Amino acid sequence: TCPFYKKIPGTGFTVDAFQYGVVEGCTAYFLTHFHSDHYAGLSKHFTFPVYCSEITGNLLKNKLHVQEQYIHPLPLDTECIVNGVKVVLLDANHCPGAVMILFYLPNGTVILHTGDFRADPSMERSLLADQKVHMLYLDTTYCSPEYTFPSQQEVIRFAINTAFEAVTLNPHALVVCGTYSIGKEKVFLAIADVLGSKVGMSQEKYKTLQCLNIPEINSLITTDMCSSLVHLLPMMQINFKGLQSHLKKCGGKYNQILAFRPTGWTHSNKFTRIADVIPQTKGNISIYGIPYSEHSSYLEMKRFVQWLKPQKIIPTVNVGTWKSRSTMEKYFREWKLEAGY
Ligand code: NI
Repeated sequence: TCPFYKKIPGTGFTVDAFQYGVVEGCTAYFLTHFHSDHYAGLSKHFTFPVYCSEITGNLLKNKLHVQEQYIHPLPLDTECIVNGVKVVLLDANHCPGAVMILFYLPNGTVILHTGDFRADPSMERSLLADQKVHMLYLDTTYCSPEYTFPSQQEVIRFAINTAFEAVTLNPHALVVCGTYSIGKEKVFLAIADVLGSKVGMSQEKYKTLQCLNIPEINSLITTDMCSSLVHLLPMMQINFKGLQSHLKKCGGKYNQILAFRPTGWTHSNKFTRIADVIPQTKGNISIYGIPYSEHSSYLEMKRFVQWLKPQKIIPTVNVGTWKSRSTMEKYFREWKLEAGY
């Protein structure tokens, strides 16, 4: 049955709640972003209204075959009215099409659901600046102080410099990047741009990327693996057996693979700067795990909440153990005492 933290009090709304069948008293189902833990349960047979971004709606139509008449895309940064309640969709700095949702309840309560997000100071100048928030449904994925990671920009610098150096030393090397859902596209697109190549991939993944509006995408991506020296593969195939096999498939066009696995976090971060990261190597295959996160670090999350000053925080991640829940609640108290709200 539907958890309380997916239900918006005083409305008929739910958020990311499609795996529970027909939710009692739900008149409209919101979807924050196109990741499988959030959309689990949508299909061509769904006949309730779905509210989402333009990008997420392109993905619903094209990949899951949801019928057009049930998809209700909304523009960002725009006040809209849904079943008589004012709503606003805000950029979540997660994956393409990911949003936060602001709900303005008929009684005066204002609710922010972050969906999945990576908090950033740019958010402190959207429609959030203009009013108070009573309840915050918060993406608490990395809500512990051990989770520090670099900026996205520093990580992309590291990847571009590493790939450019490797291919300049050996023009017969291949670069591979792992993927398992939309998000983290900058990794592979920035590498391709510096090498003057397109990114080669499966027709299924190419279709997925064409759903996203990204400007100049016919320019960066392709299904012709032959013409490409950056290849995208399923994350599961990013290991020595998987990559030896792929290399066999390229018919002696290449003699070396350099592969990247963008991960959320790895405990190497507790003891290492980005500048200091090294690969795992076996034969002519090297694998780099890079800390490219699309979720807030602990410090970024803390800053967001101390700026917003919500009256109540409802975590949406790590809620399944008493120890995790208690840990998070202790941090929320610290943050409030330290900021004076
Ligand atoms: Ni997500």
